[PDB]
Amino acid sequence: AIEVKLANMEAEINTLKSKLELTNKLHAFSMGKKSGKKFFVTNHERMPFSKVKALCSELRGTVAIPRNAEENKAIQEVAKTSAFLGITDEVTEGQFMYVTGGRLTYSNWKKDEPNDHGSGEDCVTIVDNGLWNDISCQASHTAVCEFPA
Amino acid sequence: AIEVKLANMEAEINTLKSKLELTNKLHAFSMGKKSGKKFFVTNHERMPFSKVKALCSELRGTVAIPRNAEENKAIQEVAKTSAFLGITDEVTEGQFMYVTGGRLTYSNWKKDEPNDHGSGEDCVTIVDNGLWNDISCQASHTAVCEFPA
Amino acid sequence: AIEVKLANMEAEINTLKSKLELTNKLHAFSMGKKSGKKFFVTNHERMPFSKVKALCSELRGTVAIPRNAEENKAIQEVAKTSAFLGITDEVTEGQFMYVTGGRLTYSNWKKDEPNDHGSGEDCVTIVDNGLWNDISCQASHTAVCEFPA
Ligand SMILES: [Ca+2]
Ligand SMILES: [Ca+2]
Ligand SMILES: [Ca+2]
Ligand SMILES: [Ca+2]
Ligand SMILES: [Ca+2]
Ligand SMILES: [Ca+2]
Ligand SMILES: [Ca+2]
Ligand SMILES: [Ca+2]
Ligand SMILES: [Ca+2]
Ligand SMILES: [Ca+2]
Ligand SMILES: [Cl-]
Ligand SMILES: [Cl-]
Ligand SMILES: [Cl-]
Repeated sequence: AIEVKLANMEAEINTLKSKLELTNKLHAFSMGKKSGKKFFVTNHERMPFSKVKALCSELRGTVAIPRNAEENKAIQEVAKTSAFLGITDEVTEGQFMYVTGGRLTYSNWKKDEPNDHGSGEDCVTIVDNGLWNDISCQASHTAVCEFPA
Repeated sequence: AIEVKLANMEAEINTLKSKLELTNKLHAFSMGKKSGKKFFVTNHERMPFSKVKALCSELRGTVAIPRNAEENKAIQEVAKTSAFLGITDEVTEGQFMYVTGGRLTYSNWKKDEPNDHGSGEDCVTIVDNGLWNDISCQASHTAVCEFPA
Repeated sequence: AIEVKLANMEAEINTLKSKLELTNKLHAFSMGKKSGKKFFVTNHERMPFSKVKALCSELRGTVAIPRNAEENKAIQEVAKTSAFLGITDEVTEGQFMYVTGGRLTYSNWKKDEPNDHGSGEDCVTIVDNGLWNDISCQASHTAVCEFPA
């Protein structure tokens, strides 16, 4: 009996695991996730970069990163307003790197940017028309997380 | 080995508890929940107050309750139209109480409200400009639920 | 130990099943599902009919099918643009059938439609009028899935 009860419970667990994965898929679909594309989402809350990283990380996601023009637009329509991107030049000034590793490939800088203005700007925000501006990491901007395709 | 399978089941169950919690957090984030703030949700359906209470309760939430101006604005944005609040003077005419207990403190009544008009009005709806009006609990207004910060 | 732990895990599993069901109810509510009404959802992506079917099937739903004028309007409101319906005459030209099975009990064809125009049209799209037009199953239109009341 015990071996049988255990086997039956293992079957229930597998079913429940599939049901939760279905829940995640239906949720992403309902929130706009496109086939074969990363899922971008925001709660429309503005906060310093460190908080955005902690928040996305707590959801098992990462701060949104545009790898190409298409993703840059996708992020732009989700945010609506100025939002941090998962990019910083904290290591070597002028050398922007993804918070998940690697050198910046695609970029969409606004004219005269990046200018590492004032006391310094090592974070990046996507703003009007999807263009980018480097800004202080301590400034508050919209939190946008990304989840894998 | 019976005990080995049992220990794996325990790990499978704890992994699922953690993943469901992550799924709940992501959904709340996607629906606009701000850090440290309770969040509001609606399906935009209009119904009598008793139905709204029953629906929210079943979801382990309560009819939305504005505790201050920020929350009042957040509920107004979510609702988009007249919606019941978790406030009534059903128990003792004239004394509004939160559905979850306690006397009403912060309020945002329209001029000349509440007035327990006619045969009586024991419920409350947030309306235009976000101001409040006491209304019949039998009237149908938008169902808006709140969930804990 | 063994038998007590086993009985506890059965309760842990049932608790998780109840919690997941609640999570699903909350997600549907936030998605706009109305009491006793089936609900339609979209990620706003446009794709060929075969991909819409594969996508909704994977989410355990079906391609949206209006059964009366109310549901037809509801699908029209969710899609916002042209969207495939779960109706085709792929099996026998001229005979439209629900993907779930059977002959139509309701239709809202635009004048002189369906006409299997040009190279052929075996799928159906609800347009920006609520009216229907048969169109190529290979053309890309908005994916709208349906889930039970
Ligand atoms: Ca620097
Ligand atoms: Ca810099
Ligand atoms: Ca700058
Ligand atoms: Ca009274
Ligand atoms: Ca009077
Ligand atoms: Ca009263
Ligand atoms: Ca009144
Ligand atoms: Ca044909
Ligand atoms: Ca045809
Ligand atoms: Ca046609
Ligand atoms: Cl900085
Ligand atoms: Cl009343
Ligand atoms: Cl076709």
